[PDB]
This record gives sequence, structure tokens and C-alpha cells, in this order.
Amino acid sequence: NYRRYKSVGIL
Amino acid sequence: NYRRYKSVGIL
Amino acid sequence: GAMAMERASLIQKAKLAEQAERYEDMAAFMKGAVEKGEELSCEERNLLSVAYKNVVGGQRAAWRVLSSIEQKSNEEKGPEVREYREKVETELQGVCDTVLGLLDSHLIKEAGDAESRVFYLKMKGDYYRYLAEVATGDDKKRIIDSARSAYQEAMDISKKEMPPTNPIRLGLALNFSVFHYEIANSPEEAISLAKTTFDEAMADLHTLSEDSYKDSTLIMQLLRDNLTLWTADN
Amino acid sequence: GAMAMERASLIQKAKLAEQAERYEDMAAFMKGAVEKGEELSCEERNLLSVAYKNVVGGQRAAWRVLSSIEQKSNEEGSEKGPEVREYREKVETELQGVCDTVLGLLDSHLIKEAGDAESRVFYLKMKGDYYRYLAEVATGDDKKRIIDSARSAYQEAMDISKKEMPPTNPIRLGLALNFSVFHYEIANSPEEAISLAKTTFDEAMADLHTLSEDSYKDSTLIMQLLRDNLTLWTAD
Ligand SMILES: C=CC(C)(C)OC[C@H]1O[C@H](O[C@@H]2C3=C([C@H](C)COC(C)=O)C[C@H](O)[C@]3(C)/C=C3/[C@@H](COC)CC[C@H]3[C@@H](C)[C@H]2O)[C@H](O)[C@@H](OC(C)=O)[C@@H]1O
Ligand SMILES: C=CC(C)(C)OC[C@H]1O[C@H](O[C@@H]2C3=C([C@H](C)COC(C)=O)C[C@H](O)[C@]3(C)/C=C3/[C@@H](COC)CC[C@H]3[C@@H](C)[C@H]2O)[C@H](O)[C@@H](OC(C)=O)[C@@H]1O
Ligand SMILES: [Cl-]
Repeated sequence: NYRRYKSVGIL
Repeated sequence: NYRRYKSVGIL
Repeated sequence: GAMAMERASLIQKAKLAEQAERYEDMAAFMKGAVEKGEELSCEERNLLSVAYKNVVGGQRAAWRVLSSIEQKSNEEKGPEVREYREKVETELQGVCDTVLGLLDSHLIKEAGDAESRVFYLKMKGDYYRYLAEVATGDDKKRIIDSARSAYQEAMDISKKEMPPTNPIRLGLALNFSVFHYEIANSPEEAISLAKTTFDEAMADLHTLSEDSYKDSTLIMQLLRDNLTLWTADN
Repeated sequence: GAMAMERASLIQKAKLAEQAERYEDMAAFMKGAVEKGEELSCEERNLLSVAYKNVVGGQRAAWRVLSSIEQKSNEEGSEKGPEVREYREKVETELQGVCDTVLGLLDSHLIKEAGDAESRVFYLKMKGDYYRYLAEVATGDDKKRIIDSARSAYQEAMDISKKEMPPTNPIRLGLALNFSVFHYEIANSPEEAISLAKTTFDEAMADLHTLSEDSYKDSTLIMQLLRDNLTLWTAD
């Protein structure tokens, strides 16, 4: 998922 | 996975 | 309603685990639901089979990756790969034994409609087949014979009591042809069963009801795909 | 000797688990390798972080699916009953146990005064991240305690990174990004999250011509994630 902003990650 | 033929489970 | 309420809770949690893609939890929830005594509805059968299929499917994929590395093992040729492959294998075997144990104690019965009897016997062939994928010793022949006997009894019921387009009949024939090809190493039987199944389903394709069209046609696609692969090789 | 042999075996099994996508196994192998007492190389640190990230990321996603169902169900639609809350708590408890294991390992073996700035920032960011994951699911007085712990961990990693690392270092960028998510999502401080993300991207933008090719891809990916979060947080 419901979250548009991202944390560090490759996908 | 390396198996090319398929069983029902793939669905 | 001691079991009635608890059983319905377990079914509700299996459906939640499904949506969350928590297939280990889903399988355990459906196993508890079975052991409450009642027979499964069509929808419940599907939850059970999908749950355990996804569980063993991850183990089988892992086992295949590892077994392949094990066969090419050369810069560090130590016991690491065999050890970890044996761990995954033991885990996979334990799941297959749980499912087979549940089929034999609660689900396989002489009563019930043809669909239910074929459904569970196909499951029995499938999990014996998964055991056979990893078996190497003097038990391999017994395991293969057990898979074949289950698949054969299911085949006999399906051709006697169900139409050629029935999805369960079709999925049984597909998986039995994979057994012939990969496990029994009989590519001619595999090709012949897949072709006869696909041919006989095509002949009733025009009559297929909507509630079954999707499932049937998906399995027919797989049957044809396997045929194209198996025949071009030979 | 024996220690080095055992450690190399565990690292090798960790890589086999990775190829098999057995991330629980992979995490435990890397935990065992950590407990042999030797510091982790750059590559080994990434193996540890990815294994646990995959484990907890599966649980976080599942937990969000159940929380969403749990709300709609309680709207009188009727998935009425405690099943959804009971199962969501089972997933929550498992996730808390993994975060607890990771946090414990960071404190018992990995967080140290010694070592280069990258290593020290790497592990203090991890501590902040896993407290942030515990805060995603916590409530009440517990949530406050956990949120304090995350901020403290991130802040300590920040102070090291701004003092000892270039503005374009991927670990520094990754830290700032995740701290700004903490600000936005957990602390409910969008201005702070926007301030940090904006400053991080801008100060990295300047020193881009100096950026190296080894970490070029890493830094680029993170700067893009910073930009997208900013795009969203500014229009909201
Ligand atoms: C986990 C269960 C859910 C996801 C709810 O259903 C799985 C699926 O359950 C049913 O489909 C079955 C079903 C399969 C269909 C081919 C799936 O169809 C679609 C459109 O995705 C594959 C599944 O593994 C399953 C349950 C299994 C089998 C197989 C079991 O052997 C022991 C025999 C053939 C096949 C049969 C039983 C199919 O009827 C339905 O016809 C499908 O369609 C709908 C819309 O319900 C549904 O996707
Ligand atoms: C050791 C192997 C694996 C685990 C596959 O490596 C993961 C990745 O390992 C390195 O990248 C790291 C790394 C990430 C990169 C930014 C991903 O880059 C691309 C282009 O996909 C994301 C990963 O989660 C990881 C390990 C995490 C962090 C983060 C950890 O916080 C504690 C801080 C920022 C970032 C750093 C450590 C990155 O350097 C590499 O630079 C990446 O690229 C290559 C080409 O190796 C590789 O994909
Ligand atoms: Cl092992």
C-alpha cells in the first residue's frame, strides 16, 4: 503493498 | 527450475 | 459446534494465509480442518491442494538448484552441497509423508463422487512422484510403483465416470504423462497419453461449460506444450 | 584452522541458500558465520543484509495484507470474528522474533567501535532499519520506546556518515534514504523527511562528477529512490 515511497531495495 | 515440461502445479 | 466453529475458523485462516501467500501456514490450517472429521467441499479441496503444492514446490525447486550444483561440483569440492541438499531433501520428504499420511487416514475413501475420489488419488500419485524425484536407493522402485498404482486407479475412475474435458481428469492425465516421461523414463507412453488426452478433449471442446472452460483450457495448453517439446526431441 | 574452515563452509552454504532462494536458511548460515567471531567483508555483509531483508520483507508484506483485511472486515462487512486478528498477530510475533534476532546479533557481534566508517555505518543503519520494522507493527508505550531506539541508531550512523564518508557513498545515501522514510512514515515528520531527502540528493548531486564506477550503479539507484520519494512527498 500500500506504500508508494520506497526504502533501499532493488525492486 | 530447469525442467521444460510442465505439470498442473505450474498453474 | 465444538469442531463446527473451530473447523470454520481453520478454513477462514487458510483463506487468509492464501491471500498473504503464507502457504506453510495455509497447509497446516487445512490439515487441521481435515482432521476435524468432515469431508472437504470442492473449494476446500482446492485450498488443501494449492497450499501443499506451493510448499513442496519451493522445496523441489531448491532441491533441483542444489542437486545441479552438486553434480558440477569441482573450485571447492567439499561436502557443503551434499549436506545442504540432504537437509532440503529431508524437509521435502517430510512434507510428502505428511500429505500422504493425510490422504490415507482421512481423505481417500471408497465413497464420494468420482471427482473427489480422483482428486485425492491424483494427489497420492503426485506426492509419491515427488518422493520418487529424490529417491535413489532400494526404495525408489517401491515409491515409483506406489505413484503408478495411485495414478492408475485415478485414471480408471476418470475414464469411467467423468467427461474427457473435466479439469480433474485432464490434470490427472497431464501429471501421469509427466510421471511416464520423467520418472518411468517411457517417453512413448508419455507422448501417447498426452496426445490421446488432448485429442479427446478437443473433440468435446465445443460443448464445454463456462464454469469449467478456463481450467480445462489451461490444462489443455500444458498438455499440448509438453507434446510439442517431447515429440520434437524424439 | 578449524575456525576458518567452519566459517568458510557456512559462507558457502549461505551462497547455496541464496541460489536456492532459501532466505531463512541463508540468514541462519550467515548468523552462524558471524558467530565465528571474525568481522565480515563487504560482500559478506551484503549477504547477511539481503538474507534477513528477504525474510523480514516477506513477513512485512504478509502483515500488511492481513492488516488491510482486518480493517475492511471490521467495517460490518462480515470477515467478522477474531480469526483475522489472531492470524495477523501470529505473523506479527514471528516478525518481531526475526527483528529481535537481528538486533541481538548486531549488538553481540557486529556493532563495534573498531573498523572503517562504512562498516560502522552499515551496521548502525541495520539496527535502525530493524527497529523501524518493529515500529511498523508496534503500538502504545512500546512504539515510543522502539521509535526512540531507531532514531538513536540512525542518528549515530548519520553522524559517522556525514563526518567520515563522501556525500555520494552508497551506504551514506542508503542510510539517509531509510532515515527519511523513518521520519515520514514512523515519526510522522514529513518536513524532516523532505529536508533530509532533499539535502541528501543535492549534496550528492554536486559531487557526482567524482563518483566512481564501482559504486556508480548503487549510488544512482539510491539517488533515484530519493527523488521519487521527494516527488511524492512534495505533491502530498
Ligand atoms: C487456492 C484456491 C483458489 C486460488 C481459491 O482456487 C484455485 C483454483 O481452483 C479451481 O481450479 C482448480 C485448480 C487449478 C486450475 C487449473 C486453476 O485455474 C485457473 C483459472 O487458475 C490449478 C490448481 O492447482 C487447482 C486447485 C488444481 C487442480 C488439480 C488438483 O489435483 C489434485 C486437478 C486439476 C485442477 C482443478 C481441481 C481445478 O478446478 C478453480 O476452478 C480456479 O478458478 C477459480 C476462479 O476459482 C481457481 O483458480
Ligand atoms: C553479495 C551479493 C549480493 C547480496 C547479491 O549483493 C547485493 C548488492 O551488493 C552491493 O550493493 C549494496 C546493496 C544494494 C545496492 C544499492 C543494489 O544495487 C543495485 C544496482 O541493485 C541494495 C542491497 O540491499 C544492498 C546490500 C544494501 C545496501 C544498504 C544496506 O544497509 C545496511 C546500504 C546501501 C546498500 C549498499 C551496501 C550496496 O553497496 C553491490 O554493489 C550490488 O551490485 C553488484 C553489481 O554487486 C549488489 O546487487
Ligand atoms: Cl546443511
